[PDB]
Amino acid sequence: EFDNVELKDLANVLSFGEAKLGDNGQKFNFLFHTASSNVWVPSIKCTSESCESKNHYDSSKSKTYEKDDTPVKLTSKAGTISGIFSKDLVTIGKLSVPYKFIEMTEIVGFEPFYSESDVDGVFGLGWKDLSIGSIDPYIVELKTQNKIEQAVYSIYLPPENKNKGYLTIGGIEERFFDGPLNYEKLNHDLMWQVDLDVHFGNVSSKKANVILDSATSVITVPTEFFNQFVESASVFKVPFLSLYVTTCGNTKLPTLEYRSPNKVYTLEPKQYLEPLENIFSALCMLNIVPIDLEKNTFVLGDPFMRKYFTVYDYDNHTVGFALAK
Amino acid sequence: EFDNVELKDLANVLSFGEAKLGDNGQKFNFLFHTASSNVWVPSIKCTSESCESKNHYDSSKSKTYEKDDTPVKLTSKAGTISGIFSKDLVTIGKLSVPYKFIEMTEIVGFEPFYSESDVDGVFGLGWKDLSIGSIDPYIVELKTQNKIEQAVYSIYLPPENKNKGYLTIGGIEERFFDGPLNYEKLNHDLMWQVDLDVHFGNVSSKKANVILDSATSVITVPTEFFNQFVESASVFKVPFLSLYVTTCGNTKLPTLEYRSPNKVYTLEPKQYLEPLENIFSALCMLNIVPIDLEKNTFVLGDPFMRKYFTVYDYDNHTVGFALAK
Ligand SMILES: [Zn+2]
Ligand SMILES: [Zn+2]
Ligand SMILES: [Zn+2]
Ligand SMILES: [Zn+2]
Ligand SMILES: [Zn+2]
Ligand SMILES: [Zn+2]
Repeated sequence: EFDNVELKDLANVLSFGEAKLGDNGQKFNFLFHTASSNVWVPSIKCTSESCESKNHYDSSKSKTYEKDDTPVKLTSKAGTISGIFSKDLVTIGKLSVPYKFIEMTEIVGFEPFYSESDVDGVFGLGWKDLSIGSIDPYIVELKTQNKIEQAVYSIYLPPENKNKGYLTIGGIEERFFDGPLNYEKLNHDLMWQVDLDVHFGNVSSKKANVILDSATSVITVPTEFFNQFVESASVFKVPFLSLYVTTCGNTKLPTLEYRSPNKVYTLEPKQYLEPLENIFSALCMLNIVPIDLEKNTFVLGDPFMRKYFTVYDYDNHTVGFALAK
Repeated sequence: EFDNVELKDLANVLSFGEAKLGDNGQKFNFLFHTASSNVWVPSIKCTSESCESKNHYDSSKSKTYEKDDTPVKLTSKAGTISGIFSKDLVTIGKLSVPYKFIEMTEIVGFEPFYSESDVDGVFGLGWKDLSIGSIDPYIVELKTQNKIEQAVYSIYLPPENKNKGYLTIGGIEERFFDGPLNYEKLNHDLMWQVDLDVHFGNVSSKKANVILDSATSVITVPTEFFNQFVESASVFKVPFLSLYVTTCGNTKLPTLEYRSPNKVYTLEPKQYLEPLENIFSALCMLNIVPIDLEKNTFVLGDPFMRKYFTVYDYDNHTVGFALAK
């Protein structure tokens, strides 16, 4: 019975969708992001070159708008973004609640990928403690105002990368997975992150912090971890043509295991290799990028999510996993 | 006027499209491949697992069919594909012509990517000397049965990965590009390859063999060359976090320059950087990959073709370039 919005592919990442703001259901294309905690839309007031082609929010055209206007500034190396807090009806699907978001006023940097893109802004589905201004998560607010029974959502990406993906709010659709769904405890309520013991052949990392991130097409691993593997690889004749390039038929590659106390999650080469050409390619690239984000931290993006249906439960502070069907 | 087939996105590669086979115009999804010289389609007589949701070719239901049945088999490390030669009407757009091609009977390996893919086979568009069975290129054959004036084709990918792209046959639509187009002579009539002098900051490789390949989303570079480049990147503090990862706001990276006797073609960081996430991404990947394919050989994939509208002229043994607009 639940609420399902369709997700679309943009750059090997399938978590883009439509959501509406205000009385007059103004439309935007959002990147639905499990690892951030605000919603961002371009304001009509946006003076910047990148805002041109975008959908705009116009508070004057919506009767439900509630002036807030608290200024916001997020400076990063890739660019900067300023804007204001506004309140209004925010709608995904047949679900609609009054909600505080950020109208983007100016946007320097982040070029050219922002203007080159068909996506207007980001719709965070992370946790409160991470959000600018301590705003309750959107799904929690739906629950607070009895629009849905449980503060849960799920992400289904299809295993053969052709069909439609779904973001579902309010309960669990049995039709997305086979087998039992297993729950893991959130280690802390910042992001959607769990303690797992990560193994990749001979290398391992006990008590790793594993972050789910819908918005990346990549699997990440700390530098030291990847160095360890390169060492195991160098020794016993694991044949590479460059650091990240190998044959698509490479039997001798190890399986990435993420082990909880109750369940093992795996990515076989078949899942962490992208081919250099669509079909009939001799050559394949490791879709694993080594990056030090934070001590002992690993990220799971789409390759993991193309295999595992995932459930995000605020009520219970848990993430659920199961094989997608 | 000239005949135009639309191209669709799959995995950052925009060279997939529609071609018909035979009397009853059986539809397929082809990877139009400029670096191979046969057309391959899955036969109805195809046993294998991966063939199963693929659009098939059926001899018997096409009266223009002309048996050949010559045994063909290609193995690579990625897998095996065998089939038989067959000849029949091969149509793209309005242009139509009897062409010898390959029906794939068995196909081992090339998984999962083949069966996960919505494309059926590869429509070669290279040269005769590279094809199996010494077959005249398709567009050459179009000229041979006086279906087109000139045995030229062109590929347009749009500068902003927004709109659609086109494979245009027999002519040069000038709405696609700006400035003159600049022709380069083929070093060898095998692939569409040219002699260029490659520069990347302080590293260069004179008289490099440079291949144009529509099927790769990547720029490729000899292992040595990339090594020099990273060594260069060492000495004058270019801020790398890992070996292919840097900030998206890093302007201190060199332009990549492909210099011919008459013209210099360039890729800016703007063009060889791909962000880790689709919008507002702090980090970026080097879309340049090292691989020794052959002496001093460099491959130009989609990152290049998105900036350069390209023209492939059999009549003249040349490749032409101009800024896509
Ligand atoms: Zn402007
Ligand atoms: Zn906390
Ligand atoms: Zn362990
Ligand atoms: Zn993210
Ligand atoms: Zn030079
Ligand atoms: Zn190719």
